[PDB]
Amino acid sequence: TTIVGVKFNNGVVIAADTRSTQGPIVADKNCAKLHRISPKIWCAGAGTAADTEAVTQLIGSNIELHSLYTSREPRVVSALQMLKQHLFKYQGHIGAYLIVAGVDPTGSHLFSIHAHGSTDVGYYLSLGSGSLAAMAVLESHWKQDLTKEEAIKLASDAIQAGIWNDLGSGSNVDVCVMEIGKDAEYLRNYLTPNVREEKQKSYKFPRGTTAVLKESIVNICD
Amino acid sequence: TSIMAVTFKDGVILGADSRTTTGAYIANRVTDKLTRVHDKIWCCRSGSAADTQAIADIVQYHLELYTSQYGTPSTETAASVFKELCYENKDNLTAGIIVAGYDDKNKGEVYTIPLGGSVHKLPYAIAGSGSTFIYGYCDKNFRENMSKEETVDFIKHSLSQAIKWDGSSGGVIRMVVLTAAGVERLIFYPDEYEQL
Amino acid sequence: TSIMAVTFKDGVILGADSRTTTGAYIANRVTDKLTRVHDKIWCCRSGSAADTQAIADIVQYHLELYTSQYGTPSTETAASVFKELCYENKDNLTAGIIVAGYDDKNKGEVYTIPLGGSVHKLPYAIAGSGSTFIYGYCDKNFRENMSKEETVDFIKHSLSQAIKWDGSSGGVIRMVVLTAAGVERLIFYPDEYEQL
Amino acid sequence: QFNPYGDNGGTILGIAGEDFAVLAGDTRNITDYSINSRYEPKVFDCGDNIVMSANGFAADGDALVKRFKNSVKWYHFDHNDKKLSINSAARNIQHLLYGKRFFPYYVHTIIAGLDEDGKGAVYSFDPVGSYEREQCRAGGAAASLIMPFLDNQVNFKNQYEPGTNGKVKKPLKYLSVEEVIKLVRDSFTSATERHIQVGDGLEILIVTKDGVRKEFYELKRD
Amino acid sequence: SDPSSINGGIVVAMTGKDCVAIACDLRLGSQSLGVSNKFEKIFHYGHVFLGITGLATDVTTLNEMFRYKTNLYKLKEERAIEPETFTQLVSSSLYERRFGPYFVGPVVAGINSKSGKPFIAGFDLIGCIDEAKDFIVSGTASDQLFGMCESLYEPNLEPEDLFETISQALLNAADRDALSGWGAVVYIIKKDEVVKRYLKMRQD
Amino acid sequence: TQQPIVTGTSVISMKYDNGVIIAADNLGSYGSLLRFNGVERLIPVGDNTVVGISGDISDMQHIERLLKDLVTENAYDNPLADAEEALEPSYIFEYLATVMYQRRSKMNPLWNAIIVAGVQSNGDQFLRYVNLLGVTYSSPTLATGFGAHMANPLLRKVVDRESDIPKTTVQVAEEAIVNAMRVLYYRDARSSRNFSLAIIDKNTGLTFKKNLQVENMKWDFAKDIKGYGTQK
Amino acid sequence: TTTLAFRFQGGIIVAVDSRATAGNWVASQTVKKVIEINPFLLGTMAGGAADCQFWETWLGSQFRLHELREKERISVAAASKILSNLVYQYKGAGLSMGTMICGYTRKEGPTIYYVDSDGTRLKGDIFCVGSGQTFAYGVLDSNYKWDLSVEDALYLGKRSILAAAHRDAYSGGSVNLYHVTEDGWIYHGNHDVGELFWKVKEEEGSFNNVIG
Amino acid sequence: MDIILGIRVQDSVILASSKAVTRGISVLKDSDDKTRQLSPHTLMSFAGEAGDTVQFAEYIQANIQLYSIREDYELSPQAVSSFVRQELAKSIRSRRPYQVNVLIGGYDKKKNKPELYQIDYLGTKVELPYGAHGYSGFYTFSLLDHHYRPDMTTEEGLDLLKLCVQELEKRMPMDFKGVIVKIVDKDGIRQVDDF
Amino acid sequence: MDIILGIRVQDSVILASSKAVTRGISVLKDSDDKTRQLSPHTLMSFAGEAGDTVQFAEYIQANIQLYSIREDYELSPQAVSSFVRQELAKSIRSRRPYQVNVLIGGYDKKKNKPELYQIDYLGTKVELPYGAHGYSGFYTFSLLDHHYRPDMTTEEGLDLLKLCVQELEKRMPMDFKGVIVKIVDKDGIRQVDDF
Ligand SMILES: *[C@@](C)(CO)[C@](*)(O)[C@H](Cc1ccccc1)NC(=O)[C@H](Cc1ccc(OC)cc1)NC(=O)[C@H](C)NC(=O)CN1CCOCC1
Ligand SMILES: *[C@@](C)(CO)[C@](*)(O)[C@H](Cc1ccccc1)NC(=O)[C@H](Cc1ccc(OC)cc1)NC(=O)[C@H](C)NC(=O)CN1CCOCC1
Ligand SMILES: *[C@@](C)(CO)[C@](*)(O)[C@H](Cc1ccccc1)NC(=O)[C@H](Cc1ccc(OC)cc1)NC(=O)[C@H](C)NC(=O)CN1CCOCC1
Ligand SMILES: *[C@@](C)(CO)[C@](*)(O)[C@H](Cc1ccccc1)NC(=O)[C@H](Cc1ccc(OC)cc1)NC(=O)[C@H](C)NC(=O)CN1CCOCC1
Ligand SMILES: [Mg+2]
Ligand SMILES: [Mg+2]
Ligand SMILES: [Mg+2]
Ligand SMILES: [Mg+2]
Ligand SMILES: [Mg+2]
Repeated sequence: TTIVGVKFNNGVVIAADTRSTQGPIVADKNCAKLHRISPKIWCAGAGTAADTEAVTQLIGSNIELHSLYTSREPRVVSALQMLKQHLFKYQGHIGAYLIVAGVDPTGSHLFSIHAHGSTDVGYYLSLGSGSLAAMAVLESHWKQDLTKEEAIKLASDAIQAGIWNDLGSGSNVDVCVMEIGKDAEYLRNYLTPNVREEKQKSYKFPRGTTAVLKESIVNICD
Repeated sequence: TSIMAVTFKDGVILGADSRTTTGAYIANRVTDKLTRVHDKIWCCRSGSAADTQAIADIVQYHLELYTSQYGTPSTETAASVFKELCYENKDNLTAGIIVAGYDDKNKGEVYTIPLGGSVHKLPYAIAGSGSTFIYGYCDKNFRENMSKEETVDFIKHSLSQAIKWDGSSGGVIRMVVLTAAGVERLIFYPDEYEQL
Repeated sequence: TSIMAVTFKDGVILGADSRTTTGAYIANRVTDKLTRVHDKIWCCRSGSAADTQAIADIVQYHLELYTSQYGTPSTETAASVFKELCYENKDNLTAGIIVAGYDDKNKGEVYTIPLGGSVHKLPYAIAGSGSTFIYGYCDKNFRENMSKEETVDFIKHSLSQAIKWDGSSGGVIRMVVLTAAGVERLIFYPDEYEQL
Repeated sequence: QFNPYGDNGGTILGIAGEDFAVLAGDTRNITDYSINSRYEPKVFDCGDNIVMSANGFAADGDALVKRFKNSVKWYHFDHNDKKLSINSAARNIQHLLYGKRFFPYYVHTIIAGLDEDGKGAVYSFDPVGSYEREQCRAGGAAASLIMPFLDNQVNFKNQYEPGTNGKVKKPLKYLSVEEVIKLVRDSFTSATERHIQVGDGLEILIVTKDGVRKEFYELKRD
Repeated sequence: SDPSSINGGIVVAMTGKDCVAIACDLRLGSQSLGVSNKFEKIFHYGHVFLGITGLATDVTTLNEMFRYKTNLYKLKEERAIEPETFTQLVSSSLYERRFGPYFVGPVVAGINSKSGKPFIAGFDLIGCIDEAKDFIVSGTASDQLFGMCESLYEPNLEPEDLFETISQALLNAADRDALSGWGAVVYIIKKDEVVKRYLKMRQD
Repeated sequence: TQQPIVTGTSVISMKYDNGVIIAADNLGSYGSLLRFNGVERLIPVGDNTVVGISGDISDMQHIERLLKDLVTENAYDNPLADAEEALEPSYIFEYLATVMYQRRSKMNPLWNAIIVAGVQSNGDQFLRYVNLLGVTYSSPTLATGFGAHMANPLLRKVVDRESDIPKTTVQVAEEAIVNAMRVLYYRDARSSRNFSLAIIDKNTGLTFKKNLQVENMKWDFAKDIKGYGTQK
Repeated sequence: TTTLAFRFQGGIIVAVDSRATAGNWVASQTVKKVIEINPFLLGTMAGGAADCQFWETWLGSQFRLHELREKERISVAAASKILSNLVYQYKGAGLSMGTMICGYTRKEGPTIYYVDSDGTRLKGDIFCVGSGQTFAYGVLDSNYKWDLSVEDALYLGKRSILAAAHRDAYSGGSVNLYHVTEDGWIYHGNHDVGELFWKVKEEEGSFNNVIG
Repeated sequence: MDIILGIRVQDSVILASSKAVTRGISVLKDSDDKTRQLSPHTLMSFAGEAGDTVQFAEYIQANIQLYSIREDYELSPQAVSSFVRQELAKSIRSRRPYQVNVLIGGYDKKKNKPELYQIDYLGTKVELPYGAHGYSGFYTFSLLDHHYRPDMTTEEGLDLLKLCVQELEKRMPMDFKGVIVKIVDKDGIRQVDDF
Repeated sequence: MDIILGIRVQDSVILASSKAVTRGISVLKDSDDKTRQLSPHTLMSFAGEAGDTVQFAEYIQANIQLYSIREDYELSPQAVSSFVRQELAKSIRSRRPYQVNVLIGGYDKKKNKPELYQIDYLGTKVELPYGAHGYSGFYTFSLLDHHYRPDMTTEEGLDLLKLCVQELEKRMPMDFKGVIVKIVDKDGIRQVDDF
């Protein structure tokens, strides 16, 4: 993975690539690393894939119950607190590296969490194997008082740096914009700069090519 | 890390760099290592970020609950709660914490808590990887009952050297001033302190 | 060990403590770590006593043979011979040597040779286990073209702090002054330097 | 402790026709999760209509190719400018590799060219010198992906004649240079999709009686 | 002593035009020793199909577990479980054993009875869902399968054509793996008919 | 079998329309201790080649002596030592590459990563890498250590392939290099602010710049960042 | 690998598989594991592949030098001992070779020698060598008689490799048959297991464990 | 422990199990019966770690006998094998697993069919025409692949079994002191005394 | 390799050596002769590491045969044993030692006495009335302590030897495929074909 988070004028934006690996093999060419904790609190995840998904769902579930209990919209710091205490308790064995962002009644927020349970605060952040390629772009082009369109550009550019230069990242760019006073817009496959070229040949086999020993109808009904 | 806390005439000042490392990579160059556990009781964190964070949060919780029942806790009390956590969980923790606070009776106080979980009350304390390089400097230059401006310079010059020699230290120099007047946050950028 | 060498207006001065340890036991409290490889080329020895001793003896032999054929060797030449031995046998040696000498053309010079066997020509150099504690102090206090009395104080104050914090350093502070005038040995006892 | 070996990734592929032979290889060079070069050729013309590639640890690969090129040079000096036949080259390479049996060249080697009857020839080696002539061989990181596809499309494995009740096999026939290049291009694009160490560019060296021709094609750079 | 490569085996799944296919080999061995040539790795609960590769004891255990769970589901819900829902159940159940996992590589396949949409999905041993439009692969010859599928596959294949593609993908991949092969089975799945074919392959 | 003691960090470089640029900071680290600050890690050979070295400094100094000796040996019985038979970048590289691979094969490596930048006699840009393993490669941009992870992504935005080289001027190319050096100072814990930069142009020749500093740094946003989560 | 060779009434049968492995990766299905040293000598290959290929080729060069120097074809005993003394010099270095030197001479008659990389050298009538040797032994031993015909002996050797090719995961591809007589070795063809298995299953009625 | 074989023929299941019990350089016993009757028409042979084998076999035996008394009914071989598999499947993730491999030979009275199940210590179950555990299989499987036919009689099965024992006695390194052979059919379980 | 025995009686030395050659789970040969004739009245049996055994035995054989030709004279068993011991004593401190244990049975023609020497791979020599190498000794020594008498005949020695082989076949874990027996006396060396 490559994941980023960027703060702007009236909110925060996060982005991610869509490659999943098992050793040197690409397991998923278009996986979703942007996770919804609550309607306006989203999470970008790097590390052990199942851990990032499981920990984000558990906290997301408890956040919903908390929101219903308190009759309030959930806060980012609550998600942050619950995530870090959970991760700390497991002493790093739950390998989730998360960028937590969102808008709530307090304002807009951007945090990162490490597997061992340490949290950071920042205006721009990057995690994952391609975080160095991304951070290089962020350090070069980030400035105070970014607009919405500028932040999306900067965030996607940082992900692209990971896509092209990091072998642990590739395929597409997912984005999620969380602006204050508006609905969060999840931009699935915001960029798709890795479309597979037309194949040279069709490998459609002549019918009957495969040798068969037996046939039978399978019963799926009661 | 390079961190320190220094008592002076009007109270106490905490100081710290802003570098967080994962190996030789700087994960955060603008870190805030000075953390509030009570209105006028703060601590400097060195060692494992996750461990010191989890401890500081528990202490903040304990002191908030202490305040609800028995009123404002002493700086010694805060240090005792830190010690209790660090000592009893010494096998699972990597945390070097300096506790600093301002009472009106006791004025400025500094307690240092190394890896083992022992407590040491001192006039001033230094800690973290970068502190090794400034033992000589700090011992020769520290004086009791300094002024605010003198103590700020002492910390600025000290951490400047610690940063200069320690690769695990850098960024900005954050400081927190604890006096009867209140709480004051200070920051100092490379362009200033590097050329001291 | 705590050792250092400092160039100044009239030449160069070498400095060292006198403690030799085998674990936490002090095998020799009056050690002479400043050793002559030529009339006005000396070195400070840190690391393995046996290794640095064997090296110094070989260098002394080489420079004596150099002198017989080509006259007085330069300080750079002496450092090169040390380097050659330290670099080529890096896998089997634990030797941190500071080379200091006085030419009439080049005046005072200091070369430091760390573990790897690299050479570094510097205005002044510090080395040994106790040197870590005085990087901050020495950087803030060193000035070029100091006088003899200023350089002696600089070394005395520096090694005093190194000794105070490093358990592997102690005893007396030995110094060797290298100038056009000649060679002067100085000694300073605990009762003086401890209370600086 | 010092580890004298490394893995520079990439993958190679050799196919033999009736009167020609191709040796293809991607131009990407890597260490761990970083890209070193997007165009670093590892398929070389060695003279006497022999093309060669040694894929794996590039330092050992370059050393081997360098030594073989030199072996061809001294063969001319010592034997009156006689042409080194592909079979003789193969045996020579075995001795080069086995010479370092107890401190091996970490490479999978493939050579291609024409045999003494003018027919296409591909030879392939293990790291310590065992070799075999074949119509078909993939080597390197993505060998496991490409090789079974070649078994199917070049040697028509598991393909039977339609309507013959899996009794008559699809007959073996030589492929045209146009058909072979189609398979090479599809093999590498497929490998690029699913293997992180494969991509950037494809360079093919074609060997006929007229000489050694080259062709280059872009591959995905993520 | 690597649980995922003691017994051996492979599973592959593909989508077509208004249809899905799932296939598996029949081998069960103990490292080099081939023991059984009848060990099927594809099961089904209603119209939802599940293939499982990896350690054979866990393959059997999980089948029995998901039969258990889908039976209780049907009794309480009064309807058959759908592929999208079953996929979530598999993920939950695997992640429940996070620090003592079943050493398996499951693959869900089936057609949603309400929408009619073809659906396939894959998992790692710990529950991470891998959804795909085109194909899913699993087992000791997964590398081989990836190479075959990525080249041979094209979208919107008819059931009869799709059968040829998936069969050739499995067969040629299995023949490059020592621990896979020894027979094969292919399921072709349409909206309301399912054909099961045993393939003739080399027996070494 | 070695372990590196005194070390130097990233060396970065790239090609432009008329030549090549290379840069490296002036630090000699001793583990986490930033021990030596006056270390020159760019070493010119003649007036047409610059060798940039990272890794062990004792081994770097050995390589300096080898290159110094190579110039002396090339001059012997060579009337065209400053003309047609001068040392080319390609000659200097191939020599080092041979040494590096021989030393790794004897299990006693020179613990370095090396980039040879220069311009050939026919005007062609030369830029190639070699390290302790004897691995070699060439690219429009090259970098060692942290530079590979952080500099290359930035330099590749300027020159992404071969066809981008004629389109890249020396002004644009140097600006990218200086920017990359700043990013490395932000993020590499064994880097320093002071650095050296070298340009080898086919027209203007070798320009060696010493005592450069990273500048125009963004630190102001740090004052707003309070705590790690819930601190106000 | 599975390789065998056995002595009988009509000379020597030699049979080998053709699979090469790199762990669980099938590296080849078409490898030649019999080397024809001379018209009267054969060598089988099992174990490390370069080791076998290199040293048994080297072996043929030594035997060519013997007949040039001595004006006489080398004996099977002397041939097998050159190899056993060679690998013994390398003992401990990690060579992996399971070999069978099979041939005919006037003084010896039909002879088989087992030689391995441990330095073990054994004369014998029956041997099976390789990862699937036990599977070959099972079929070969239970059907072996000295009085087998050339036709039956050829088939038993073929059938024994097939048995191992089936059960052993590190054996397969095809069967290479040889027959050694007083007139020299005779090649009896390459037999792909892809077709041979089903042909044998149908005609023999065996392999009832498999789904027909 | 070491050698246990199983062969399913037309009308019966035949189990052969070695008699040797060795510890160190001493054969302590040469007449050991490595089997337990679980029910009148179900027999289980076993091999593996010392102590574990018998302890596991008798534990299963007690459970099946308990079931029989409770329901006044005999469990099918398939049902017993599934119970055994689950117990081993539990065991493998225990603190100390049972290191026992088993063969279950049974005659299903409802189906009138013999059934042979091979289950290893991991809980890996397979129904087979012939089976073996340990190093035995490396010889017997290929042998049976050649000589086995599905429609064989019990007498033909015993000759087929003699062929296996002969091969093992010829090529196995250890002296396993022959085998105890038992037949499971419609009439129940009986032991062949002269083998 | 594994089992080699030796018994010295009144007028002869009898050596018994196992016929099995095993590697892995396969008995590769069951008719192996683990001995070499060093001279007409001296026989050496051997056991140990594969390859080393034969290589060492034949090396000694060549040296003794060379001595015989040079001097036209047969070395005494004592002299041969001392030569063998020294070679092994050199070997143990080599880069790669011979891991071979030997028994040397010989008839001294000058003394008219049989002699048995036991020498291990370290070069530890002892003259004995009866000897064994490997695990065999753990059974045979106590057996011979009881049944051996110094004045026995060759036939009595063979019966005493049969008693050892029977015990080993009963209690040893591995199948060693019987033994080849050879007798050394005043008339030289001969093999017993029916044992
Ligand atoms: C990039 C691709 C890392 O290379 C990302 O971090 C990515 C994050 C991600 C998040 C959500 C959904 C998909 C992907 N992570 C992976 O793709 C991850 C890489 C990884 C493998 C092993 C790890 O620990 C040793 C850590 C990270 N891949 C996986 O998690 C895959 C699907 N699963 C496995 O490889 C099996 N794991 C199970 C956990 O134990 C280790 C092996
Ligand atoms: C300086 C950098 C070095 O001691 C400081 O102590 C600094 C203190 C700090 C940092 C952030 C916030 C408050 C205070 N410590 C770190 O930056 C710390 C370095 C460290 C890591 C592990 C240690 O032993 C357990 C001790 C010190 N950095 C981290 O904790 C970072 C965020 N995480 C990692 O490096 C990953 N670790 C996790 C623990 O296990 C090893 C891998
Ligand atoms: C201070 C004490 C620590 O570095 C100095 O470097 C001092 C320098 C010195 C001492 C005497 C004369 C001239 C200079 N060094 C020592 O006192 C040295 C400590 C040391 C031991 C081993 C080392 O690594 C090889 C590095 C430093 N003391 C000794 O060498 C004493 C005499 N011997 C031992 O401690 C026995 N050693 C021998 C080497 O192997 C380990 C056990
Ligand atoms: C069957 C397949 C079991 O392997 C046979 O033994 C077969 C025999 C054979 C003979 C001639 C030509 C081809 C095949 N052996 C192999 O296929 C052999 C198995 C093997 C691998 C490694 C070994 O370690 C010493 C021993 C045996 N496979 C190979 O040799 C493969 C092709 N090559 C490598 O594994 C390369 N290795 C060899 C050892 O040195 C490091 C590189
Ligand atoms: Mg902890
Ligand atoms: Mg710093
Ligand atoms: Mg790719
Ligand atoms: Mg297969
Ligand atoms: Mg097989």
